[PDB]
Amino acid sequence: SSCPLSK
Amino acid sequence: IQRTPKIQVYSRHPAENGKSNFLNCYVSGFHPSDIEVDLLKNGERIEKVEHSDLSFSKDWSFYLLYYTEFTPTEKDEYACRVNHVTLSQPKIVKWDRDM
Amino acid sequence: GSHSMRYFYTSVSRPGRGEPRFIAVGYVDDTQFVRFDSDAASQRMEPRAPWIEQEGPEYWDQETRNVKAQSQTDRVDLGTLRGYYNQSEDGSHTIQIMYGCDVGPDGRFLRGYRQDAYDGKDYIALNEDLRSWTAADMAAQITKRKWEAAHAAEQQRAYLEGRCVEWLRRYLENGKETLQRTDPPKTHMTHHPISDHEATLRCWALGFYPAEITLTWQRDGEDQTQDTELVETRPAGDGTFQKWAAVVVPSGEEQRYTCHVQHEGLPKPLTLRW
Repeated sequence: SSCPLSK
Repeated sequence: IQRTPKIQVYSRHPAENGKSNFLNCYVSGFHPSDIEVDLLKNGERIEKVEHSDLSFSKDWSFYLLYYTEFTPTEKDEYACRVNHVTLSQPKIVKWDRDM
Repeated sequence: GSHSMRYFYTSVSRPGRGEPRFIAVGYVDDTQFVRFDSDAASQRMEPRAPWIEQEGPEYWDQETRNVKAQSQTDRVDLGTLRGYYNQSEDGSHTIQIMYGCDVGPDGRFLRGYRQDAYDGKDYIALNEDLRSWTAADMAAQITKRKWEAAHAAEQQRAYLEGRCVEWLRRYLENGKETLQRTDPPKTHMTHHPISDHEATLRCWALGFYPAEITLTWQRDGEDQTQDTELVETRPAGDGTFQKWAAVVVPSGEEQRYTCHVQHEGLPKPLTLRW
């Protein structure tokens, strides 16, 4: 799995 | 914007009275994810029913499989009860062994 | 042939009733292999295929960290998107995220994906070039600007072209018995009178893997597509799938009809005739 980013 | 479940009720293998099998209720094409699905044996809720983990299709609509071990018989009548915000009342869909 | 790895995240606000729920699943082609549920007791990413169980603790600990940080991220974003759309704090809403990669027969990178929805609708997507973003609306334009400034695309691209594809190859090799087997459909026909003059012909495909299949009915060699009832392809529950196609036929004229079955596991397409 991949790592988060904020909206 | 909401979408009402498509509902399929069926057995894992073609059904033979006296042979252990799985009763499946597959719900798909729905939004939102919040839903209750019960399997009924002669109008009565079967207590131990498992389900798949929540996933969704390329159109964002959710899908789930509810299932239980069962040994069908001539007289035992099975159905699937789907309770969703799009349905004014729970939809009961009954097991037809050729669908 | 070609293969995919896809992760699907769903986060749901429940106003008044505490923190949002976050669920995560991972798939390689049509086989699920992991899950995470923020409501469950383990608070761990869990195996759901036999072949992923051989990953050591450091794999599980990292994967659990990733989904937890995602669930937390989605928690903040659920609030932010309520702001952007001027929504009350009383409604339930939903963020969904799909990402992943495809590889070819030789194992090389084919493509990568990352797409986000809000309440069941397109919100923002990474373009096939892995460099730019498509916002569905005004709210998502704001997100897009944050992601441009933050260079989010570069970070996403590095994952999709690297780690995503490496682990997909690894899972394909470690699960090759199940992941690279094709299960052909087992076919038969059913037949039920509706009337003295009309009857259902139903063509069945069972126990096939992967899910992709085509079932078509033909009269005298001519496609019947408008008069075919088709059900969605459905899981049997054991890793394989099922589908059927039915036509209503004049009693006596069944021999004119042919069901045609196409699937990867079939050397040749099947023809069935009642």
